[PDB]
Amino acid sequence: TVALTVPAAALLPDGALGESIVRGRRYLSDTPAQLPDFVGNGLACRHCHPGRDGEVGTEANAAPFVGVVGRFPQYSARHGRLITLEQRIGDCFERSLNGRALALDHPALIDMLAYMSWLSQGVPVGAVVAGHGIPTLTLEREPDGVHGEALYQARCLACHGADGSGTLDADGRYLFPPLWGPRSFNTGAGMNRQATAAGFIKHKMSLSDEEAWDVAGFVLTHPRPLF
Ligand code: HEC
Ligand code: HEC
Ligand SMILES: O=S([O-])[O-]
Repeated sequence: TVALTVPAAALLPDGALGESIVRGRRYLSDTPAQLPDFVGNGLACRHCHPGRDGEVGTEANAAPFVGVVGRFPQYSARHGRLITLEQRIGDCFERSLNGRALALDHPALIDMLAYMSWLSQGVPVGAVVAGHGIPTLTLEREPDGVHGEALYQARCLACHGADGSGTLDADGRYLFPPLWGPRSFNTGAGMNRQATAAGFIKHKMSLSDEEAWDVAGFVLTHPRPLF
């Protein structure tokens, strides 16, 4: 593997590419507001792909975009064939954002690609970046949603809400995003999978493996949009 490095925003190039990258960052950070025709819920890409200092997709073990462009095209079992990064992003819009895929030459899609390529600068094509993806967490027992509920009330509720509906900021963006219900990810999303949610929760928080497993279980007992 190669190390995860975040390029310096002050070294962004003048011109069309620099401008595109800046637009791309905003599409990823503010998706429902910027692309209402394509987003069906309250989630922005950054809600599962966080980054510090205004960037998106720069956190190890929270599916960073650093180095993602050199890993496509790649096989998808879902599609039964090779897919491009453009297509992967489309699946995210359809599942995680409960919406509609952007046309494969849509300027907003190309701006997102430009941003991801910027984050990937210096990464050799084919190389795997340390911290890529969301590492699954699987336990050898059923998740205990009763324990999970207690854990949720103690550790999660103050941000994500008694009803999982999250907390809106002053401008109507989710400060704390919804975990279930009609504004959350739909059943087709990767986050709807127990081991992926447990893994995400484990790495993005102070929780033991058993606690992340049980609280993920509790979260995923709830309704959400059907895909
Ligand atoms: C949580 C509900 C998510 C939201 C909202 C978005 N994404 Fe996502 N993404 C998510 C998971 C759990 C994964 C799998 C991680 C893994 O281990 O493979 C992904 C993956 C991607 C990828 C592929 C990453 C890789 O191959 O390394 C891309 C390019 C991606 N996601 C893009 C993306 C965009 C652009 C989003 C806003 C439209 C977006 N995702 C939202 C979980 C979630
Ligand atoms: C405020 C201090 C929070 C507490 C406590 C918890 N979460 Fe959270 N979560 C929070 C934010 C701001 C975000 C967006 C990503 C980011 O880090 O910037 C999240 C994201 C999630 C997600 C993915 C997004 C979604 O489904 O909407 C999940 C699945 C999630 N959080 C679960 C979760 C659980 C189970 C918690 C208790 C262990 C928990 N979070 C605490 C803010 C906060
Ligand atoms: O592509 S994910 O949202 O399943």
